[PDB]
Amino acid sequence: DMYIERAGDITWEKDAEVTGNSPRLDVALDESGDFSLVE
Amino acid sequence: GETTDGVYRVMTRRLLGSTQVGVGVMQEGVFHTMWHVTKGAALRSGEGRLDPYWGDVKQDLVSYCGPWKLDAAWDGLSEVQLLAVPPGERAKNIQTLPGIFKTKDGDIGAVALDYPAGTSGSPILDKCGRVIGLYGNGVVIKNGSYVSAITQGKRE
Ligand SMILES: Cc1cc(CO)c2cccc(NC(=O)[C@H]3CC[C@@H](N)CC3)c2n1
Repeated sequence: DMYIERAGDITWEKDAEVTGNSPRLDVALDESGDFSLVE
Repeated sequence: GETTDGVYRVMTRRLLGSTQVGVGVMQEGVFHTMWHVTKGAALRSGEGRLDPYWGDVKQDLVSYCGPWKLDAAWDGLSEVQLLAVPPGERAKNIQTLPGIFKTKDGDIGAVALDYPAGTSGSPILDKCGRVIGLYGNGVVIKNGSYVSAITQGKRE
């Protein structure tokens, strides 16, 4: 039996840790909602 | 139960201790997470009960108490923030310019940030604070690192 607990407001915070890249990926989506890479 | 707007952890006690299985967004009296977090199970908010209202295994989305309410979309240009809520750890904004999932059916935003499975359902935001989608359905790339879709539902 699952329960929810609050964790924060939903707000944009100026000067947050900027990171990660922007990869363009060819992908497929099966009927079970699994993304896969098409190569 | 607590129906105040914002981000919530999704906990279970079925396993050892209390385990974070994912995250969701409360907005307009509706709770929004990804299907693989709850598998469509009812949820508890204090003594209140949240019942599933809509769900799709292929979108990997589910809503509680009402229809999907989040309809903002990535503009295709601007940086976003992932409001990561990791297990045992305080909520943390991470700013990023998303990549792209290219599929036969069109283009989806993708955020290249690796976090634990239990972070699934953390919201991804735009500069106006609107939720443009949820983190935690994606793919492990050539490198071995995780990339998530920006998964957004339809508001009817
Ligand atoms: C291997 C791995 C790793 C991480 C972190 O490194 C993950 C972080 C969040 C979510 C994951 N799961 C998914 O993206 C989905 C795959 C199929 C879908 N139908 C339901 C879940 C993660 N999977």
